[PDB]
Amino acid sequence: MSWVQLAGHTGSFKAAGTSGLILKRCSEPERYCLARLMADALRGCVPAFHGVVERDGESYLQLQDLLDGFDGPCVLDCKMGVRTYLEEELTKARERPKLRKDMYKKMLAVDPEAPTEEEHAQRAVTKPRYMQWREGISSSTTLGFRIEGIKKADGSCSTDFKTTRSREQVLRVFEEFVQGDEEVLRRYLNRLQQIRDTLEVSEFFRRHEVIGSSLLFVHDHCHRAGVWLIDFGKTTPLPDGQILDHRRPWEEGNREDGYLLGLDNLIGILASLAER
Repeated sequence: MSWVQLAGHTGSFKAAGTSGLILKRCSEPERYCLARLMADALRGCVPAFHGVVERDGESYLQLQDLLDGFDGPCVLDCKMGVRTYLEEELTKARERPKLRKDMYKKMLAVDPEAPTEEEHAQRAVTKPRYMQWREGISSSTTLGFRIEGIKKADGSCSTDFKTTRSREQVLRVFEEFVQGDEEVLRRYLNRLQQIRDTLEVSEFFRRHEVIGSSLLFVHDHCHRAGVWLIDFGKTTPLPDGQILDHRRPWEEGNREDGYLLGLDNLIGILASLAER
């Protein structure tokens, strides 16, 4: 499993010809973001982006293989933000819902009372409604991030974090993730602190709604730890000059992603975790 594969993406991910690279199905928001990020304070905080290549009539982001320097990577994909869908997707869901049966059924199996009577009748919900529900049953709403997935060095993968919500549950996931590796945790924390600092000055970050992106925590048994922001497929610029502080609550209209609330909390949780 490659890190794009681990961010739970396409089935398009592929090795490039060049060692230490990784092809991700190109998406325009992401290419744009990565390009900006390469010229941003956050350049170091995101996989190197080497541009786009064509293979098989499809465009791929040539990304640093974030896993490449790691020897048996443990990977945790942490979706950042109190909100995990664009406001534009919420708007589109109201205007023109694409009803998702699969997502309904996922809600219905998890919390049969969660779908409204109408959703029950449709056997389908909109993705944003699914995502909002996902945010509320996970830590996204309250903490501004959530664990999506873990790949362990043992090859195992889990995405079973959907109802990981409380600060402790999250802490526990991270605790299990880092497997007592204090160095990794410290590195993670240092990295996050640094990422936060970078975020807080990043021109890109202040100008973009960063939704659906993840912090990809990678470490290995050699205690290499990295964190990178990845998955900028839903990171989109704010209207000219408009900025987000990325902390204040999302209130439809303000495009606030709570990214930094998430990162604040994540840091807090990791910091709490480091002190256990």
